[PDB]
Amino acid sequence: IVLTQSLSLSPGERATLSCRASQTVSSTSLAWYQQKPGQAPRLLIYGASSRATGIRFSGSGSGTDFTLTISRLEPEDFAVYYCQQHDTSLTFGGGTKVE
Amino acid sequence: FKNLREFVFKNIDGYFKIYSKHTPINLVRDLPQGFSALEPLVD
Amino acid sequence: VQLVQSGAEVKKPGASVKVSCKASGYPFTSYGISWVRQAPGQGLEWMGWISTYNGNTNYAQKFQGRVTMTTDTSTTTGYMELRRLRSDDTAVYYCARDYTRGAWFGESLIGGFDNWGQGTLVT
Amino acid sequence: PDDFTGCVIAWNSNNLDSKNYNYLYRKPFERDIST
Ligand SMILES: *[C@@H]1O[C@H](CO[C@@H]2O[C@@H](C)[C@@H](O)[C@@H](O)[C@@H]2O)[C@@H](O[C@@H]2O[C@H](CO)[C@@H](O[C@@H]3O[C@H](CO[C@H]4O[C@H](CO)[C@@H](O)[C@H](O)[C@@H]4O)[C@@H](O)[C@H](O[C@H]4O[C@H](CO)[C@@H](O)[C@H](O)[C@@H]4O)[C@@H]3O)[C@H](O)[C@H]2NC(C)=O)[C@H](O)[C@H]1NC(C)=O
Ligand SMILES: *[C@@H]1O[C@H](CO)[C@@H](O)[C@H](O)[C@H]1NC(C)=O
Repeated sequence: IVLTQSLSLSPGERATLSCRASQTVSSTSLAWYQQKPGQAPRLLIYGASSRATGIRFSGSGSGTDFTLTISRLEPEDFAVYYCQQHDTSLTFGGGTKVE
Repeated sequence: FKNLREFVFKNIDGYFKIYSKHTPINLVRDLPQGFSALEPLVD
Repeated sequence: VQLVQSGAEVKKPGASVKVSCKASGYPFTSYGISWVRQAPGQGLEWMGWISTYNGNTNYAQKFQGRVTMTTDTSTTTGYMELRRLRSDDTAVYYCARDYTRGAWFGESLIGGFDNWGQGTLVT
Repeated sequence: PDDFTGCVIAWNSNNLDSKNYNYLYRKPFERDIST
C-alpha cells in the first residue's frame, strides 16, 4: 500500500497535516511520527488516535483519509511528520515539513 | 516381537492427553501378561 | 529506555556492512527490532523486523535477498548485515524498538516504533 | 467449564472494530468452525 502526504504556519496557529492511502487501513494500524532535524523520528500517535507516552497532539480518521493535528504550534513542532501504515506489511508516506 | 510400546489417548475439555510406556519384550504372539503404569508426556 | 548504534562507515560498491544496535532499560525478549532506512532528503523506509525471542524475521521486498538480520539476547544486541552494497544505499540506518508486531507470536499489534537510536550513516 | 479457573478481561472496542460485519457467530473449550 502507498501513502501520500500533504506547511507554513506561525507559532500559536492550529496545524492540520494529512495522509491518503491507496487502499483502506484497519485504522488501529495507523501511526504518526515526528522527526526534528538532526534527530531520529519519535512516535506521537498510534492506533489512529491514541497518544504515545510522553507526548496538543491528536490523531483521527477512517477509510483512506487520516489526519494529525496540533491545537497550537510551538517552535519545537517545526519538524517533519510521517504517516505510517502497518496492517499489511509496512509503509511510510514522504513526510510533511512544518515551519 | 522385540519392543512394546503402549499409549493412552483421552480427549477432555479440549485437551488431548497422551500417556505412554516403552519396554523390551520377547514374545511373538500377543501382548505379554504383566503389570506396569504408563506416564504422561504430551498434552 | 535507550537505543544506541555504531558510528558511520564508508563502503565501496560490492562491499558489505554490519550495522550493530544495543539497547537497555527494558526486557529484551518482549520487543522486536525494526530497521528503518532514510536516504538524505528522503522519508522513512521500513527494511525489516526481527524477533529477539525466536529469530523470525520479516523483510520489505526491496531488501529481500540482500539483508540478513540476527539477534543476541545475551548482550542485549541486534545486527543488520547488508550485502552487495550500492551507491544507491547511501543512507542513515535507524534501529528502533518495535511494538507493531508481536515478538512471540508474529502478529500485528496496535503500536509504533517508540524508542529510536541515533542512526548509523553508511556511504 | 463450570469449575473454570482463570480471569475474564474485556473492554469496549467501538472505536477499534466498528465501521463491520466480519464477526461471525452461531463441550468446554471446543472450537467448532465447521460451515
Ligand atoms: C497496551 O498498550 C498501551 C500503550 O503502550 C504504550 O504505547 C505503545 C505505542 C508502545 O510505545 C508501548 O511500549 C507503550 O508502553 C499500554 O498502556 C501503557 O501502560 C503503561 C504501564 O505498563 C503505562 O506506564 C505508566 O505510566 C504512568 C503515567 O501515566 C500518566 O502520564 C501519561 C503521560 O504520557 C499519560 O498518558 C497517562 O494517561 C497518565 O496521566 C507512570 O506513572 C507509571 O510509572 C509507575 O508504574 C511503573 C510500573 O508500571 C513503575 O515502574 C514506576 O516506578 C511508577 O511507579 C508507568 O510509567 C503507560 O503510560 C500506558 N500508556 C498509555 C498511552 O496508556 C497498555 O498497558 C498495553 N496493555 C497491555 C495489556 O500491555
Ligand atoms: C463430535 O461429533 C459427534 C458426531 O460424530 C457429535 O455427536 C458430538 O456432539 C460432537 N462433539 C462435540 C463436542 O462437538
